[PDB]
Amino acid sequence: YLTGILITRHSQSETVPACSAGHTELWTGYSLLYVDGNDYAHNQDLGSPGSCVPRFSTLPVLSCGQNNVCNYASRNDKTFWLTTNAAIPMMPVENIEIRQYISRCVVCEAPANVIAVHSQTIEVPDCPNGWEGLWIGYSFLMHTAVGNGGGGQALQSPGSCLEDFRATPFIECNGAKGTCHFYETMTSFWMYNLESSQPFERPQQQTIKAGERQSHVSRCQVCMKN
Amino acid sequence: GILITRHSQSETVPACSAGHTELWTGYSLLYVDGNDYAHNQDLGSPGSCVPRFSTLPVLSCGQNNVCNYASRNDKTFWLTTNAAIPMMPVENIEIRQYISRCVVCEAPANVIAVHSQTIEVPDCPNGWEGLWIGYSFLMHTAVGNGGGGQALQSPGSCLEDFRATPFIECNGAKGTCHFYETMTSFWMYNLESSQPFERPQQQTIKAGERQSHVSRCQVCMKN
Amino acid sequence: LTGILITRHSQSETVPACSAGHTELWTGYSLLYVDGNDYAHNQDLGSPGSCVPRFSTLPVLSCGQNNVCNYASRNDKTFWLTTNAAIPMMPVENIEIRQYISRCVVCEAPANVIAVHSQTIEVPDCPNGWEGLWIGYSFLMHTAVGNGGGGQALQSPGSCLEDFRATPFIECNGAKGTCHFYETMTSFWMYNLESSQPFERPQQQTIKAGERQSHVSRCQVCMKNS
Amino acid sequence: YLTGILITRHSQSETVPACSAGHTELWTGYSLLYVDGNDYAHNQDLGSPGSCVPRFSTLPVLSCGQNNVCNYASRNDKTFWLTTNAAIPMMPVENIEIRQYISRCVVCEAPANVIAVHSQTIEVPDCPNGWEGLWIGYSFLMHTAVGNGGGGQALQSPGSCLEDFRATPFIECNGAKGTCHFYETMTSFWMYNLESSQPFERPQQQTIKAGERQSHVSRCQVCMKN
Amino acid sequence: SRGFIFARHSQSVHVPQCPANTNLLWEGYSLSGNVAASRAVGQDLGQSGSCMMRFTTMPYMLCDITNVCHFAQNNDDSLWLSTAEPMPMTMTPIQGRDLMKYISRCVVCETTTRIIALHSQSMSIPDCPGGWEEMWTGYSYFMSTLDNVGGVGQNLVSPGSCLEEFRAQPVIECHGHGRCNYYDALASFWLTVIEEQDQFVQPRQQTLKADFTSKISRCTVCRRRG
Amino acid sequence: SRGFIFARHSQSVHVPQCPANTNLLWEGYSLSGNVAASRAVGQDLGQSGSCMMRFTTMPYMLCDITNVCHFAQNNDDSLWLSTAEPMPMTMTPIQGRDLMKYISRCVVCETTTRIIALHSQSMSIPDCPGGWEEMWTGYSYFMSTLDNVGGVGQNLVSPGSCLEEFRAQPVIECHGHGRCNYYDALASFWLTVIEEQDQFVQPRQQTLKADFTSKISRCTVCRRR
Ligand SMILES: [Ca+2]
Ligand SMILES: [Ca+2]
Ligand SMILES: [Cl-]
Ligand SMILES: [Cl-]
Ligand SMILES: [Cl-]
Ligand SMILES: [Cl-]
Repeated sequence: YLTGILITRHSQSETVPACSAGHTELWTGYSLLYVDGNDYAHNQDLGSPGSCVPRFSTLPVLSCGQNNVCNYASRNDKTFWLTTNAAIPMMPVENIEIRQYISRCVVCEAPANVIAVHSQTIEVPDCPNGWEGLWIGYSFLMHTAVGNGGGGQALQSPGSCLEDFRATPFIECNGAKGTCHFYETMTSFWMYNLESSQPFERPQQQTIKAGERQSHVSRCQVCMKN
Repeated sequence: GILITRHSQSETVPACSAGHTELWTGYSLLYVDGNDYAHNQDLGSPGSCVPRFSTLPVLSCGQNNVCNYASRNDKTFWLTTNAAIPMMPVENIEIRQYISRCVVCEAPANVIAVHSQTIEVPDCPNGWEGLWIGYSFLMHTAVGNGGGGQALQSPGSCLEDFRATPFIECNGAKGTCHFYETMTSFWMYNLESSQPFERPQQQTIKAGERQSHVSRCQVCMKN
Repeated sequence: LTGILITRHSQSETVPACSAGHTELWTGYSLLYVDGNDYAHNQDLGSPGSCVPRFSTLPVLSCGQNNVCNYASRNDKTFWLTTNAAIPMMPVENIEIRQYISRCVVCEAPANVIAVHSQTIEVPDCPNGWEGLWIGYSFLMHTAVGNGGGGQALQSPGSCLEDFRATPFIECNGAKGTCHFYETMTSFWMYNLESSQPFERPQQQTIKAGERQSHVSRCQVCMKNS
Repeated sequence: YLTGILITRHSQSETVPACSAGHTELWTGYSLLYVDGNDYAHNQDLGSPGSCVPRFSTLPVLSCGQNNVCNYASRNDKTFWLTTNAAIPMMPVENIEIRQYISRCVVCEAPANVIAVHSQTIEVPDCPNGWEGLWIGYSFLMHTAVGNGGGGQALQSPGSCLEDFRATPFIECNGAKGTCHFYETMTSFWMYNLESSQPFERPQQQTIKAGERQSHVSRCQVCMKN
Repeated sequence: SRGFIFARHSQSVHVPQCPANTNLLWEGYSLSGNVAASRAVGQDLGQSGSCMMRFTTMPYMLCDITNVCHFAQNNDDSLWLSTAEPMPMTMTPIQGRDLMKYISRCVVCETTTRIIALHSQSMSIPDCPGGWEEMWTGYSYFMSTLDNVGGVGQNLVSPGSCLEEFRAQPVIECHGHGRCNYYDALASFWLTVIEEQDQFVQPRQQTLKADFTSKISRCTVCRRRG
Repeated sequence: SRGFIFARHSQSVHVPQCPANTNLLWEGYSLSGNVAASRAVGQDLGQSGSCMMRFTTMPYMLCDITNVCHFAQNNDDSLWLSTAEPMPMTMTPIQGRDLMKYISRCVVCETTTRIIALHSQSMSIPDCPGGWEEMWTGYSYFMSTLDNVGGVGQNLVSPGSCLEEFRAQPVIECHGHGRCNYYDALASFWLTVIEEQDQFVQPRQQTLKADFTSKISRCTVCRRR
């Protein structure tokens, strides 16, 4: 009765994550957010195995065009990768220095289907009746970067639920130059905590700082059916 | 343990068919316009069904460990109903007559959506039985090129009720929802009167004849 | 006198005055660009169009096809040249906005007025027959979020601002009437090419704190003597 | 002596306008707003002679690319033209039928410079001391259409103020098809009437209906030095 | 059987066959995406949404708020996977029944397990994991981009990201006018070959031709057994 | 003298000359625009803003709100008018001092009157009206477009909309990496030839391989007397 479900988990750290109990490990790699080719942002869902690429590069793609010509690292494209918990540098990191800033991931095989549930409150949402829990975290929706840079996660996908909450969860890698850095044009979007409001109330402007941010972020849980 | 998502396109909450078990209900979310970027949700997937409603249910966080709520001009988009379009943005509680409801169910086998590109309802493949029928919903735009589209395999590309303006725009910071003239929808066309590989015969359709030019579709599940 | 118009921006809360025998025509507030229906329409900072007499967070009206108009009914925004005041922590509203809006003035000049750029740390000398009016820094382009923004004509005096600020403009939500700064705001200034050879590869540099002004190109606004 | 300034006026009607005062007529033509080539909107300022095209066409431009190849009416480009007061049709008009929908224009030579002043109130503003008035109308700022369609006029240009106020002042012409029509994605932006507000008050949401629209639009006057 | 379905594209005028142990539901034409209102929304080449039973250059219509619908009246586009048929030396857009030679064919096949796609990032064809059966092999197809409308992308785990034949121009653009052609801005992105030692080395610039697949990553789609 | 200035572009590696009754202020490199943060803002090729005294593939830098500035650290572009020099058959980006062969040169000239540009929309080079003096003639250049960043355009009355030599690819793209090249998405738009009888006929499709002057509009720039 095994159907062949594949799950993707991101450690958000320098260490490679491990598969859940009785899960067959398929491959490991690096967490890819999206590729900005020809000023168009194409994302890979963090809950899909496509977001876990085993071999890293600041430019893992090449472009082909008219007259049967293909080009690798011949223009001004960039790539975006999920970051770790390393300290944010003051200047773009170079070549091997990037390894401590790129998140690790793992793709495994699961027997039953896997979804993600969000509470939109400070409380952790419960899995549906009959479903077991895998891990918990914070509801991660969409993101925006430089230029047309952007993308988002499907709310039912495990990519919509990251373990750690990070104000700076991704990094921009200059493709042809091979350097990565964080920029102020980066913005992360999380589902909001709506416990102190009514479903049809007008939102009140609030500037949340330091430690108080974790209390305003929606919680989530990644579940599988038993 | 496969999950189907159905949208009522009305103020009523839809119910699961036959032995499909309810998991949760909520509101029909189309896409969010955060920082001048549109992130869409698969109308046929559980992600488009959010339990709690809000004109701005997201939080914007920057780099310097500071977040901002309702501090810019981001907006939200939801599947609307067949209610009457007002003259000004609706606010507070009366906006609920313009938000569709949804529900997530569990199905035994896989569920898909097939399109006919004709006025006829397409028949489900061999071994498949139909769940509901509707109209091929392809793309949508709100202003400029901001909008999105549906996967033609997902049930989200198949809506039961056809309206030229199937969604509503909610200003998040101001907490108001409204319709606008720049909103346009895109539906698959009825190709029964066309000649193959010929240039399309342009048509300006009005009133009740519009439904006759919309492609039909059916959401099927296997035994 | 032919009737040529020069426009000067104070970059402060004070209204500037015309130099020498230049006659005032009107004063106002420094307008950068308008974000109507997700489209950015810019005003030449060196032209009288960028100097508007009356201030408002939404001085425009949106009208459709079916003979119906809507005012403050969407999410359109306005952008103004800011001052050298301190950036707040939450959006300022109502009257406290006046400390964040630059002032401008339009004058009449006898001859033609231009702006010359040096691409170096040195102030460029006006050509033979020209006398300088003011000096400053080469202001090229600006973006607020994504690719929304604009740029200046390098001949217009708007490309030459006397005071250099990393975030020289402010964003005003029109419908709610609130103005604020954001981290995604970026400015673009011509670079200091004093240590370069004409066709070399650019030396990438991450400059911080007061040294940023040392890497900005200088410029001077010149007018010719008849 | 005459320096060589050129002014452009658009009739917004089926008849070709005549030059005001003692100004020498240079040429006449059709009112072009912008060209949408390769899904990019490039505008011609309505106060610039480039907005007055003598010979009309739904596609007056052609594109050239790699391998020294040029193409005319070979893709999906469109053009936008200023309209007249004709009745809105039920279907896109074809070929000769479009002439009754395209505004006419004229380009003249003026001895002194010409600008435009806006009052942002219901009252028509007076020209500055020493400048004479040419015509009056309603302040037209920017516009938005289908896709990336948009643009605007500089506030000092005479194009920033058209005589008639029209909710539908421009029309979209399918380039390769040779047909023009109006669409609901078209939106016009006019300067707002700020007589009932103070420079830092929050704008009040207003839904304006049939006939009430002309009262909320700013007035203007286009002036020249004598 | 649960009946997970997928799509297969021949990239030729001939209809492909369903692989082993899967049943054919229907055949059609390879649809890659649609460009309406200058926005390109793509179909996943692995799903049935990329296999339309009937072909047309304009498969959709627009409907506004006045309850009117326009079909092929304005300038919108469609995208289809293309065949290896060379465009004529006159390099004019293809119309009429000659379009049969340029539109790829497809099939939709149902199976009892799920289908994944693995990319090797090298010249070696990756093997299917334990318990998985090989269906077909190909080249890692990431996305395609157009000018000023964005682009259409593939999920790296979907079989649609694994095209059986490499093409510099795999997608052809069709207009509501009833014609199709390649246009210079049409680009195609593919995963490059990355050796394990090049993972954190600066990428080397290289312009290859079409036949030089040595820089294109290989991929393999796999179904599960029991 | 009032001193109205304009710019002239040779579209070659050699510096052009100022026309009659104009004085040379400075010479430089033909700047067409810049593409920062995926937004292409162009310079008017008739104004002095299109004539930079020094050339570089990245003439600007970004500065954020944390009071730091990055120069050539990310991926932004610049645009320059190009020469008729053929790109190498290897069709690889040009870097180093070989970029001299591909960047156009320019001059900025001051005169006592104003400069206009007339477009004929036909094969005939239009003459300027009474009281105007002819400086140079060329071909009607409307705009250039790039992929997903918009494009850069010229005002049809500015002399920048009148290039003395027609080019299918008049603009070259340079990156912060220090190289320039032509890229397939780079397109150029020109005013077409429209006969008086073709004004309201459906346009007929035509793909030109050669003999381009039959379809390209002619233009002329002139100063006043
Ligand atoms: Ca770019
Ligand atoms: Ca298009
Ligand atoms: Cl690159
Ligand atoms: Cl907001
Ligand atoms: Cl608004
Ligand atoms: Cl076309």
